[PDB]
Amino acid sequence: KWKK
DNA sequence: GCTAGCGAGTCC
DNA sequence: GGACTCGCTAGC
Repeated sequence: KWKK
């Protein structure tokens, strides 16, 4: 997963 | 924690 | 293109  | 699997992202 | 990186899921 690719988020802050 | 180990071993196994999925899919978007990184370095050469 | 390939080995590698990383978040999440799964069985044990």
